Amino acid sequence: QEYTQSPEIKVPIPQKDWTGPIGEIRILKDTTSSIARYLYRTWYLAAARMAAQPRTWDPLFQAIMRSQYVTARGGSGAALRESLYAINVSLPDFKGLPVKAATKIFQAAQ
Amino acid sequence: HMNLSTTSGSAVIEKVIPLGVYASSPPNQSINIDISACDASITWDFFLSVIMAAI
Amino acid sequence: VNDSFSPGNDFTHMTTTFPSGSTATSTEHTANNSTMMETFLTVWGPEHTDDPDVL
Amino acid sequence: AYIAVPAVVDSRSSEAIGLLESFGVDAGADANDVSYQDHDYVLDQLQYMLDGYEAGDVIDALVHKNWLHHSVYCLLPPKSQLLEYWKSNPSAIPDNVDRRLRKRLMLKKDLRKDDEYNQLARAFKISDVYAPLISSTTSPMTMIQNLNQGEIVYTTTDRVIGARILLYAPRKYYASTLSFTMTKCIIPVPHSRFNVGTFPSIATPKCFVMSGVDIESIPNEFIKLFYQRVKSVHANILNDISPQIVSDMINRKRLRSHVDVYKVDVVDMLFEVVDVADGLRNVSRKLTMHTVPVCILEMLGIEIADYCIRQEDGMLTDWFLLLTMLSDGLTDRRTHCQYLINPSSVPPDVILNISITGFINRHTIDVMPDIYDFVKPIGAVLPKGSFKSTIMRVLDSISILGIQIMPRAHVVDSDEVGEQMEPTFEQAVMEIYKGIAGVDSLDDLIKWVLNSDLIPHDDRLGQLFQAFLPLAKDLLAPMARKFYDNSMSEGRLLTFAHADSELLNANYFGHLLRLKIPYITEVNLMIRKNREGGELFQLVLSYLYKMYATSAQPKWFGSLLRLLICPWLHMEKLIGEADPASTSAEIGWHIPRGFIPYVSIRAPRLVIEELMEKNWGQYHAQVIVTDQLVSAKAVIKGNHLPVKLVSRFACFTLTAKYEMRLAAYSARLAFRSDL
Amino acid sequence: EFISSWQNHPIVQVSADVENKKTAQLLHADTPRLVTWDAGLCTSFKIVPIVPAQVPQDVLAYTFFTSSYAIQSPFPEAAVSRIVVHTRWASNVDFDRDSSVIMAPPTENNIHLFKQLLNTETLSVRGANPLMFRANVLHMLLEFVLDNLYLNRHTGFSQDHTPFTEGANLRSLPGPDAEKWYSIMYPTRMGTPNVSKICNFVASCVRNRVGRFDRAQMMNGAMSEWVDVFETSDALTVSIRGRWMARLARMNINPTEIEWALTECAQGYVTVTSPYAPSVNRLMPYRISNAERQISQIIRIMNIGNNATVIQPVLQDISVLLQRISPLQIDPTIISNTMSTVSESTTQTLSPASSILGKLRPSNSDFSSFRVALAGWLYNGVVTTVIDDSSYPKDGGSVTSLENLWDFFILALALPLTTDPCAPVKAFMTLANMMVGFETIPMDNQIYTQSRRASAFSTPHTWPRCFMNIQLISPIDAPILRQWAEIIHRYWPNPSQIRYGAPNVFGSANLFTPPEVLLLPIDHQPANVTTPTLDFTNELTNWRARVCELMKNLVDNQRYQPGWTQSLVSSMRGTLDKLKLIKSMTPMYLQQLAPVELAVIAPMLPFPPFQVPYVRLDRDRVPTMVGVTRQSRDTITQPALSLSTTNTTVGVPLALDARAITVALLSGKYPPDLVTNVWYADAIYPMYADTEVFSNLQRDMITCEAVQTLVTLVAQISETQYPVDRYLDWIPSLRASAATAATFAEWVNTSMKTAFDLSDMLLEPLLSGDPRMTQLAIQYQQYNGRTFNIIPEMPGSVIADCVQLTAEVFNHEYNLFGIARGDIIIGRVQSTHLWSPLAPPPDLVFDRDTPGVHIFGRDCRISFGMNGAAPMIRDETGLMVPFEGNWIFPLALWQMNTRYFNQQFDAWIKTGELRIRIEMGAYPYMLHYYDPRQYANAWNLTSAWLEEITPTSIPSVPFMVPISSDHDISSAPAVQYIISTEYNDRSLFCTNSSSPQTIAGPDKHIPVERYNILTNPDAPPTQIQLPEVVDLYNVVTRYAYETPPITAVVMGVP
Amino acid sequence: VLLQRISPLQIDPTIISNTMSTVSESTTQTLSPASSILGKLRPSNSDFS
Repeated sequence: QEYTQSPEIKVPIPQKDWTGPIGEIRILKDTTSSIARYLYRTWYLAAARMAAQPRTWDPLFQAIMRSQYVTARGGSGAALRESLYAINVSLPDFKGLPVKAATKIFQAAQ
Repeated sequence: HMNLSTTSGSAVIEKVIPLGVYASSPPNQSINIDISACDASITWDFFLSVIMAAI
Repeated sequence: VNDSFSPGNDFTHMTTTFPSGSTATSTEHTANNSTMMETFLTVWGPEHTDDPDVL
Repeated sequence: AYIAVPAVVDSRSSEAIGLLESFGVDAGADANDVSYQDHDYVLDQLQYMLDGYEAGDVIDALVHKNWLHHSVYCLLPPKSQLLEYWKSNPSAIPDNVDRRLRKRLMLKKDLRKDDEYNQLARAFKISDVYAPLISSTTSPMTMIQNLNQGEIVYTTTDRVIGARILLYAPRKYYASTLSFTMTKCIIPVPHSRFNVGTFPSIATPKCFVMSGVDIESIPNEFIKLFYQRVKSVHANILNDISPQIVSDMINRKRLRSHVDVYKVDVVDMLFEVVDVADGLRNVSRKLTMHTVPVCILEMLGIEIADYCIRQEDGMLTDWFLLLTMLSDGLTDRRTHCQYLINPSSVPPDVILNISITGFINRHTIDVMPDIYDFVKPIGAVLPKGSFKSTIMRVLDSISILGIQIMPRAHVVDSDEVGEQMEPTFEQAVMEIYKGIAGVDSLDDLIKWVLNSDLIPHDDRLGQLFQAFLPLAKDLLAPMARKFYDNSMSEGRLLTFAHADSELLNANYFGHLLRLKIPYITEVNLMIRKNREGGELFQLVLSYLYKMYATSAQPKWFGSLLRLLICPWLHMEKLIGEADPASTSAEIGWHIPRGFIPYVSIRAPRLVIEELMEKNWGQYHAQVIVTDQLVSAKAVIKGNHLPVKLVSRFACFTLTAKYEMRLAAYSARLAFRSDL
Repeated sequence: EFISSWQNHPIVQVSADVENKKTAQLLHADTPRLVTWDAGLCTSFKIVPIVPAQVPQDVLAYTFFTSSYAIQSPFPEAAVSRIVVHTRWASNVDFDRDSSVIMAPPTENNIHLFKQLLNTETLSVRGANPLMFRANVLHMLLEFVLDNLYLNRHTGFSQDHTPFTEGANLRSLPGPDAEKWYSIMYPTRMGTPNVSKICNFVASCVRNRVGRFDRAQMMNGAMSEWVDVFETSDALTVSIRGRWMARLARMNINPTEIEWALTECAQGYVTVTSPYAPSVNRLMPYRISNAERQISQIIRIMNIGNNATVIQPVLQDISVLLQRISPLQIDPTIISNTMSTVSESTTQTLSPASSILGKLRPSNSDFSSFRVALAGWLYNGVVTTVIDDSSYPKDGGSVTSLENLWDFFILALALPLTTDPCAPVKAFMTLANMMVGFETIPMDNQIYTQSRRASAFSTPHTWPRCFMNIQLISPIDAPILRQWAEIIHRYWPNPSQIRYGAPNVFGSANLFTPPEVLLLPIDHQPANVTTPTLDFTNELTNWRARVCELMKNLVDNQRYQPGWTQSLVSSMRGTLDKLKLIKSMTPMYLQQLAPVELAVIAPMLPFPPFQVPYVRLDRDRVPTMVGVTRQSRDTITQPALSLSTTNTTVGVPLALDARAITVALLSGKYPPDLVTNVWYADAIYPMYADTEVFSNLQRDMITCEAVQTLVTLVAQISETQYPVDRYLDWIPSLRASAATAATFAEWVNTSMKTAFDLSDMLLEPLLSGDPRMTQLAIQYQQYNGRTFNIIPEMPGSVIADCVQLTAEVFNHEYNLFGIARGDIIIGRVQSTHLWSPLAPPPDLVFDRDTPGVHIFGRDCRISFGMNGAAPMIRDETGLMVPFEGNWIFPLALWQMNTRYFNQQFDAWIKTGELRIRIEMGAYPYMLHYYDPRQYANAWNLTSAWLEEITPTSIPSVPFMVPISSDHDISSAPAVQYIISTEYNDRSLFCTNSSSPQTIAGPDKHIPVERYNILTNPDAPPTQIQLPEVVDLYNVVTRYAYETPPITAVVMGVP
Repeated sequence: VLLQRISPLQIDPTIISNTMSTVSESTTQTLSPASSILGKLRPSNSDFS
């Protein structure tokens, strides 16, 4: 009941307003009649201002960002295990550890 | 840097009582806006496409 | 989905709903909220209404 | 003589496969004249370098590499670790080392608190002993120069490029990464007349770069970047030779195992539209059609000649239509723009006679879509008026090894979901004229919405879309959900759709594809008869579907067809005369007391015998069996089967019909079928 | 219902979108491909058979013709032969220009060649609008030249071992087959057994002009430098390739010059060597002119206008290079160590050392801002570096605040390193804003008062009078402010200059400065030792000392001291002393070493420096505007008269952080034992192995060539201000407008980009304006009103000259290109004579001066006949005439009244006695050959042409022509309807070439004039007859020059 | 409507966008005259009644 709804876009962006793909994404023209221009400009300027920051490149800052998501709660590491087993790479089992394997800490250790 | 954003937890103390009392006190008035099913509304068709390209 | 209360109701669902357990959800929700409110206040409203008091 | 080609080259694999023959080079009889270099390690080293530096300077430095001169890197441990390694086995100390340091190092005594050894230790520098040192700060250009001049290049870092890296000390002292691919054991080739490599070079004027493959169409992306940068910087000083020139060079004086089935050779075809209405000729346009596999060209015999591409009735011929579907599009040669063929005979721009001229670009590609990671159903999005019935007929009329790929019963059109509803969607949407204000009929609704030139006014269309969206959102979606659910339960099928939005809203499960064809589809809607609400109504409905569809790039339709057909005929070329019992196999779910097939396999005996020892039982499902002429249904609990379990080798059926031989059980699949 | 109009959806071929890859283009640009070699024949015309021969026949036995013996022949053996244009129909190239021009034999339709550019509204597939023939022909000629731009290659020879020649040397062509080429190349080699036309022509030629006849053998056992040969070719392509080779030869340079230029550019820190021995004639075209450099620089400046994001990454790259090659580095703990020894009391609430450390916050990344500030010195013309507003105090601050004192100190040290000309005024107003209320000074108005933010004084007009005249500041009321003003006037740094580059090879791109000169906002004093030690004799050190002593005076002032504790005063004085005596090497580095690094870096920058003079405190000379022009005004023709009012300003400000600059200035150190010569010899060596500048020179040359070609071509269809000659005014054309000019320019741009293999922008900066009046100039202005402007001189264009030469040749050889000239006559002629309709007898043609003709024009009215009377039409004289006689019609009249005129006139044309002369000027034609022994009528073809004429296009004009015969034949009646008004049959080559003679039909022998070299025994071997006649046998020069890379010949000592 | 239908003039707002060439004239300072004038003009709107 919660995951079966979808938005109803009464006025969608015209298809003749996106360029050819870059990577796999597309570029929205500047002549578009849609109001998405202002959202595009806001996000673009914010991204540029973020990129132009010395603290952004501080390796300690990067370490903080990387350690942020690591948590002692579950992270659905099972599907990770079947995926990595399918691509046939092998992870350490950590047999004999008296800790649960359903933690992102355990995932990071693997 | 570009809005009046707020962050708070489940604790009542962490909220901003002054803002609420200022809004409620006459002759000031307040309008309450809530987005229904924001997660469902956020999709690739409009948002994810525009924001991902922009970033 | 692995429902313990219902034996056999175990399956997989394909959905487009934005994740809730991520580390940004509320953050970009606030961002888009503010951006779209500003867009309405500055562009859409003045070019869809004509009442002088509303303007 | 070094020759560079735009593909990865290896000593053994490129020798086994006809790489030069794949590019178009004539046979060289004895192969002692040519020798292939190996550049895969160079490529992964390039990726590692790109991780640290910028692409441009690394590429520019690697341009100046002489591939005909041998040299290697010697990796040294850190300073301290080198000191302990010299303290042990003291024969390793070179003569350049200081006399006091050498004598103190022979102390064979604990030297931590002597402090003379310690002040010497601060005084020591590796550059004093070894002159050429990269030191992890050296520019790539300096790396390449020191590699070109000399034989041993000492380094203290592993982020280098150009040659193999050999350890200097036992692995214990090195604390770096275990990059054994480039790092060999601590303890410890002539060139032929022609040497074939990947990366072009400008070190000596005997180097050549092979043309004939357009720099756009290079499959490998890193090689694409390298070739782009080289051609953009050093355009005027590169020697370009045609494949014919290469063949002549190879044969001037003399002339007077497991094989992958997912690699095909494609060509670009050049042709011209000709009007022969009178006895005279009139050349109208010059077209190039891209990415045409050579095997279908050989099958349906095409030579440099004149052809008519229409039948007596007035529709396109089946062979021409199939070729266009297989290709990746048509481009106008004068104005470099995509060309869309007019399917009808309406006088403006009718193609009736074509003249083939030649083929220019020849290279090898991989038909693997690269997203078909797990075996799942396929859902393709294709707009209205795309010759769906004709494509279905042609696909159903194909059978190679008695397999009959793509039976019509294994595909579902985009209209069954609409037809299931008691008021079907088309006549359901024919009452929007009731909802809309000022319009009293479907006919004058069409007249209002469409222009005199049969083009929809944007404002009117938007209103009509406003009215249309609710019905498409709240009626079609649940029925579509039910249909896709019970179809998935019944078996794996191919599902056509008009928009990806309906699949996304119906929560379709399986791989999803967007496809398009190089035709003006709306002309078909206008021309064909037997319409429920009229050709104009169908046109408006197609416009509504295009608005409903989201923003995404539709791939060319031939991408699916190449994977669908080419591997089967390629494997037929190999095992056509083999014994079917030994070369046939099948996999399916097994129930103890039954065997319901899942995937059909064709392969050589060797490939079959390695596929024999696989742990299919790691996957589980539930089966319900009913009693019809006998019917069964399967639901997979867990993950799906990874495609590379079947591996690049062996050709497999892509769709299945769960139907036992003409109650609820838990089944584990097994490789029951065999010789 | 058969709408047939929805299919007519046009597709635009040129799209415009927002452009951010201008940064990528400025950082790196594609290099045009100039050197391409050809190993085939140097010809663009070929002879094709039209009607097969008559072998066997009932008159002459089959044992006569050589085709019966299978003897290969130089020319086709057929009844009719014609010349057709086919570029590179016999060639072996290594790179393909893809600008080919192929035509079909005249018996086929070629209408598609004249409907390429602006026929987007022509519904039919067999018709074209006659009003764009000139544009289509111009584009076709440009394609011809671009396709024929190649170089000839010397392949190899072998001696003849047969008595057909006197042992001549014959060239060998590289390809799958060679028997056909060996017979096509040398017509004179064939034997002459019989009396056929071909054999007669061969026997009427000389015997000693075939194969090679001159060589340049400069060494033993090596390829000849060049050779001269007799072979089949054409004068047009020979001349074009000769001009191309001459243009490249003017660009060739030799390794010694490269060595000298590299050494002089590297300033003696890098040494390179060149060989000294005989060599093999290398070709290394890299030298261009200062005019081309200046034009390219102006175009780049036009591209980068007012947009910071386009120029910032360039400064980032320069900063990266400076960081890589510089010896200066940050000291981690110098400030903390020097401040950890100031004497203080622990019972005070304020700590100057703690406060200053907290305000400073040193970091290693702070040096990036310092390096980009250094890089900004080279581009003050377009980029102005300023201090960001966030560095100033939020409310202006107060002198009672130690924090505000530290902010003032930081800003005072940071300001003098920026290129903003208002920096002194801002520095003064910072202290003024802080000391408001405490001390007062007289301002100018009530707007820019003493409380205005110091960052708002950004224009020369805002300089206060009290700043310029110190006497206004009261020595008693504002002693500190007067002292600060005096310090600013007598201690601000003095600009200087340095020399850079080697313009012998690279030229000079300087615009507003003398060549080879860089300006610097600080004084430069060359160092005299290679082992530097600490030194305090620097202007920056003096500046720091003066600031510190000023702050000491402020603290010791008797109106300020009583508000502070004694301990705080002592601590502040000690802190100021330590800051004054800190041991920083940055001020000395900036005076002795940074200019040298800038000078050695400048010559190899993708964007050459663009500078305007630095003024210290002279307000009258402050630059206030820099502008460029690309158009012209109403009737102004001279750029010096329209530059003032047809220019757009350029320039942008870029903000920096004062804290980072101050930290960099305070914390700098050298390596422990530094020897400058060794360090720089090590550092600079890798950088000097690049050739991107050599590529950029070629790119600039191509850019200038393209600009001149564009203006030359546009002048042909529009009205421009440049002198130019015209040759294609007889071809009809429409009244062009700005949209037409833009479309034509877009087509030219696309064609040249395709020809030279370029994917980035070219001429699009100039395509945003009306291209009918283009020009290039730049200027800048001072405060006092004086202006200095630069108008570069335009160099020539070999491509434009070749295009004009091709037009001159076309003016006489239009027939070979499928175009006819003149007008046509429609009327019934029935006879058995065998004259050709392309060369009609004179008596059939009538013109405006012929008595009795009726000339019709704009005002035509038709009156119907009644009761047996005949219908009449109104002449321009005013008389009404019946439907008979000779009429003269402009094409547009019939075009605009097609259906009515057809219906009223076709019957009288077919059967009556009406003859009409249609005035057309130029048109494409079609041929239909008919056997002369049977009945033949052309009414079907003529009626089809007349009925498919439409008000927006016409089809090709059809002609009916008989077939020549070599023996007696009977005669049959024939009916003709269309003839031309003049001779239009120059495409014929020969008739019945295998037969001794032509008894009946048109007769034409092999043209001897086209083979003047072989048929005139006393003519120089190198004579051409352009533009009247194109020769088919000439002398060709073939080269074997080498094109090695720079590093293959010039090697630097490691 | 009749004048709009019979006039040869065509109103193409891409001219202004091409001339300005500004997604963002600068990304550092808040004020950008080119972006401001483009936003005020709104060339994308296609109603010229």
